[PDB]
Amino acid sequence: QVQLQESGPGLVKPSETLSVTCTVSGYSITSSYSWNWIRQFPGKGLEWIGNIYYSGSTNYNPSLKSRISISRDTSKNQFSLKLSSVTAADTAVYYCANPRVWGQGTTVTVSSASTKGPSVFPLAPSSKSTSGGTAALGCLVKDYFPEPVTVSWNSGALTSGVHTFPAVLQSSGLYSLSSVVTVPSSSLGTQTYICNVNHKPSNTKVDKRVEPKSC
Amino acid sequence: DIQMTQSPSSLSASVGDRVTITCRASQEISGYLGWLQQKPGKAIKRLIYAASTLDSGVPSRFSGSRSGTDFTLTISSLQPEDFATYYCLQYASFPRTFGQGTKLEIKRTVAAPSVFIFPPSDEQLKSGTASVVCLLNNFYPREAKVQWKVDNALQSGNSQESVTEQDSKDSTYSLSSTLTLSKADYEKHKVYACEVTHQGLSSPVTKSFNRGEC
Ligand SMILES: CCCCC/C=C\C\C=C/C=C/C=C/[C@@H](SC[C@H](NC(=O)CC[C@H](N)C(=O)O)C(=O)NCC(=O)O)[C@@H](O)CCCC(=O)O
Ligand SMILES: [Zn+2]
Ligand SMILES: [Zn+2]
Ligand SMILES: [Zn+2]
Repeated sequence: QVQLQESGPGLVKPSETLSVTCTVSGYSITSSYSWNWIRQFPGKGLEWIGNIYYSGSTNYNPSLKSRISISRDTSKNQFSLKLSSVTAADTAVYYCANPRVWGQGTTVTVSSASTKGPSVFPLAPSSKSTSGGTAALGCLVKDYFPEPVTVSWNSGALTSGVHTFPAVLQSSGLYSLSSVVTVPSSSLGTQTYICNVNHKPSNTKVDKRVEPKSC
Repeated sequence: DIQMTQSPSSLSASVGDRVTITCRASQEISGYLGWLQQKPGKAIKRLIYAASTLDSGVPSRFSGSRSGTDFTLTISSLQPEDFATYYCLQYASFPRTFGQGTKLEIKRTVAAPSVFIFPPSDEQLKSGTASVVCLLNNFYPREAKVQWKVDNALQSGNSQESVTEQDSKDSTYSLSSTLTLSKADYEKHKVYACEVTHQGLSSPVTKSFNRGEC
């Protein structure tokens, strides 16, 4: 029955306090279980941050004990992590979990740099992206900060054949990725394709129509 | 703290093969260890707790066992969807601690990539930069070489690669290579090509276009 969902600012300045919140549905956090915070670093390592039990009792990882608090709001069925005196080393995906179920996580980056929404450019289908009745098309999602972006196609109606590549940090210090999809070549003159790019940290939403090469 | 040493760091095995992942605890943890599976675009999933208790819904090919402070996850009869990173977690003490993880790749028959090329958009060409994209579809193994050529001149230091996670169905990869050029350099040259080499290609595959052609 338990479902968990993390929320929090995606960008925090160094030396400030990072706050993330877990909203729990389908079960009271006062009934039973530990309610845990865990993080995963860019290097992929996992670290258990701490917990709060159904009783309200807390346990903190000793490596973080001087700059951590976990609290709860039983009236909202939420529990929260505060991490103070943050550095760039605190950049991570933050997950909440009971003993079995984990949330999908929320990405937090610690940096002095301001947020930037992406530019979105079409990767047009043409003769040079078509073979044997299959055509490839896409969107280039360029120059955003910080992670992540979400990319859908046709407002979520197109999922088959979609590949959204991992972001790469450019030499500028800004992220870039491409999202591509393979579709029937017969559909190109007829079916509209739009990539929908959401960058929550900058509250940027972009729709980009991807039309066949008109030359 | 209680330290979990997980080995190996990565594995590659065929459909139907058996793999063993091991976690050793720095001290006694009784049977208080769980196994976790992280798949792309999915929340982390618990497979096993108390060393050997399978969670409901988890296929019986996943088996947890222990001998003293040595804990093993044995995955038999591997399936394409078993591609993931696996972690152990001990909860015998505070703090809870994780193993370093094991990346599992599923082997399949060698498959050569199909190669597509995308010129920069007219919209981007309004800016100072032109990006050219070469796409490699549905290949195995993961290792692939992309060489960019501008008017036959080999490029270096101006391209970046990104690879998808392994497909859960056909066990293939896809790759994007992006060549980043100044608009000033882009409008000077004519022929833009990506040359692809791979284990499944007997000779390099080149995809090219001529700038500005209508
Ligand atoms: C340790 C938590 C770390 C955060 C998650 C990370 C990794 C998960 C790996 C292993 C988890 C093992 C859990 C074992 C349960 S045993 C299985 C566990 N049960 C309970 O926690 C007991 C609750 C029950 N009300 C009772 O007290 O009898 C459970 O998962 N129940 C509900 C369900 O099946 O959905 C207990 O023996 C220890 C719980 C200790 C704790 O919660 O801090
Ligand atoms: Zn595909
Ligand atoms: Zn040049
Ligand atoms: Zn030239």
